[PDB]
Amino acid sequence: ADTVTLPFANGERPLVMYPGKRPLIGLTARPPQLETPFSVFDEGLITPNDAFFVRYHLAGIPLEIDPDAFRLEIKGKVGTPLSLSLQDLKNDFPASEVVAVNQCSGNSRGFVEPRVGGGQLANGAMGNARWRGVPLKAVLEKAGVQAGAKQVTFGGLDGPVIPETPDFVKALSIDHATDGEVMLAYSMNGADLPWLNGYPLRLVVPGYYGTYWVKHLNEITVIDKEFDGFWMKTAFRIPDNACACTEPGKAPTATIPINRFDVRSFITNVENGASVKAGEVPLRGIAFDGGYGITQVSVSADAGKSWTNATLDPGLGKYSFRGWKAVLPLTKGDHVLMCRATNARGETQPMQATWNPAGYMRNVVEATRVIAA
Amino acid sequence: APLTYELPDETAQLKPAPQPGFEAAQNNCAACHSVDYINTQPPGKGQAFWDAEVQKMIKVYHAPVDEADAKAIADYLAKTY
Ligand code: HEC
Ligand code: MSS
Repeated sequence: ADTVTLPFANGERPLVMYPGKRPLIGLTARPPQLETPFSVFDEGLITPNDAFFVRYHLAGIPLEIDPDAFRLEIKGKVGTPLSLSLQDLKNDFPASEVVAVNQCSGNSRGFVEPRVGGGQLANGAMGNARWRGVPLKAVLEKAGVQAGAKQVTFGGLDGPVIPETPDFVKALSIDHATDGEVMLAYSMNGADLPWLNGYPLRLVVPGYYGTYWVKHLNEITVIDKEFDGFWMKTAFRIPDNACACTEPGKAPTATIPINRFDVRSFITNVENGASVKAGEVPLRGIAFDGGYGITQVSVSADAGKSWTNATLDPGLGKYSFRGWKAVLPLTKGDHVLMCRATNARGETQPMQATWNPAGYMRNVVEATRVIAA
Repeated sequence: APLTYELPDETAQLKPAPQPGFEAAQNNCAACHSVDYINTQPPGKGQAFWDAEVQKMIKVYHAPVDEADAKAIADYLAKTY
């Protein structure tokens, strides 16, 4: 019954209700792809489980799982292959926790100009949660990684409807996989993983785009070569340059797999055409990056002619959303508000949006017109 | 017992049109995924975009769609969406 319209062409979407979820923006049904209403991001720094976005590639998602029977298999170039129950993971290994943003490669694709094919998302394919589980490092150490290992592949319970369609399998470098931060998450915000967020176990890859965060994770293979599965070799490629970008309409000459997040920020308490009271106007929002730390968030009320430094909220960790607040004097009339974040290694946001064929990695300085009266 | 998850009923449908590619699309394009994938693509993208989408389904994802149907479908899509 209920619909919303996202602020780009062909933006109409159903509001849809899934078990364990509040109403969310329905993108596709088979498999489910659900985007989070932008308003949620102003409700607090941690995205609630019932609001968290959902993205899947293949229709054959699991719809019945016996948690007692579930096993995580660790195999390949390891001294001792492992078959681990959820009880084993919880009891036999120390637990780690991290507050980390998960964000889709193509979050904000709907705003890319010229428009490109793929998932037509507004900014709601991101969320921040407190993940708990076992560092992958500990499980791989138990198995015993062999010298010459180069990569680790990750596969889950989901599958293609037609077996010829490539299986969803991702890979990380061995040094990345064993870094101690890559996590086998069994808990999200103090609860078992919501079904569509990968019950009962998923990979969490802090500071990397969501494609690596394999859900319903049951198969881990240590390999002595580069993995050339479709979803690494062909999908999720970005231009192999600093801007990860090309001239509108042009293919890159060389590509690499998508990897770390770029710096993003948003004003969360106002939206286009919002009314504010002329005078001191309180603004707030979020910012995040690939895990280097947000150094500053600057705010403008004159379309970037001048900037005021926001006060950063106390942090929840380097991979988390970082809240910020600013109070700006707005004269009566229209004002174009902008926020721009920089991190501890000098990464920032461009004033003008760039482009790539897949519409990945958007991070342009966000503009929001408000009316002061 | 195991745990289970209940998905709501699928309701996504293609936009009707008199072109024969409408029925071909109904018969070939819902087998792997819901048709909301098509309904939500950017609007008025034109012939080359839809030609590429259809070809990708066939060559990359192995949609069992013959040459005549592939053209009817691409043509229907470029005219309708
Ligand atoms: C199984 C062999 C498929 C059939 C039959 C068709 N398509 Fe498909 N499609 C398939 C996959 C694995 C995906 C990616 C899904 C994901 O979430 O990543 C898609 C996606 C699309 C899209 C979205 C745009 C894109 O990613 O290219 C569109 C617009 C689309 N498919 C259209 C489409 C049409 C027109 C088909 C009949 C000719 C069709 N699909 C059939 C796999 C399969
Ligand atoms: N198994 C699996 N996993 C998985 C998948 C699929 O499909 N499957 N997807 C991806 C992606 S792609 Mo793009 O880059 S983002 C993303 C993510 C999401 O998450 P959530 O759903 O939970 O939100 O997931 C991840 N994981």
